[PDB]
Amino acid sequence: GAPATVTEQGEDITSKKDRGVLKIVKRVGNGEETPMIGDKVYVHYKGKLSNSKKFDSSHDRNEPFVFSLGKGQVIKAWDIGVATMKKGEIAHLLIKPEYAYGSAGSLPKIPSNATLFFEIELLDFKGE
Ligand SMILES: COc1ccc(CC[C@@H](OC(=O)[C@@H]2CCCCN2C(=O)[C@H](c2cc(OC)c(OC)c(OC)c2)C2CCCCC2)c2cccc(OCC(=O)O)c2)cc1OC
Repeated sequence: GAPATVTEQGEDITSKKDRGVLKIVKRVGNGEETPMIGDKVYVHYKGKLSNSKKFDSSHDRNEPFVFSLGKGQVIKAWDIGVATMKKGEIAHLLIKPEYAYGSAGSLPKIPSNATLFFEIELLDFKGE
């Protein structure tokens, strides 16, 4: 399924090349620009724990999910991965614990050493 496709064909977008964040572009976006650190980003997404025990559709549609890029408002994998997206792009991200909640997790929602998967659509981004 989608996570296995990212394992096998995904691009490693980590600085260390440790496969901690793997990406596939599922729908190509518009133009060439991608957001800079400090830009406000607007996304729709859905995500899950790799063991399929929790799923998040809070912003699948409904209200956009909004955060300032590269400011630690989200897990490290998102500041890395959303930054690589074009407006209108849809991407899949597969994320190891070191780029999400680590050995600590975020109990009881996120267990220790959880792998996460997301489908993310970048709607827009704007300068601070
Ligand atoms: C810099 O480090 C961190 C920053 C922020 C957090 C909190 C969780 C942080 O969650 C995340 O960064 C990732 C990626 C963005 C979407 C949410 N997300 C999650 O893991 C999801 C998540 C996690 C949550 O809490 C852990 C949520 O809050 C209850 C949550 O609410 C919608 C969603 C997971 C849910 C289970 C299935 C797997 C996904 C968060 C949650 C909700 C909104 C956020 O920013 C926008 C806003 O405030 O409107 C940020 C943890 C951080 O470190 C572990």
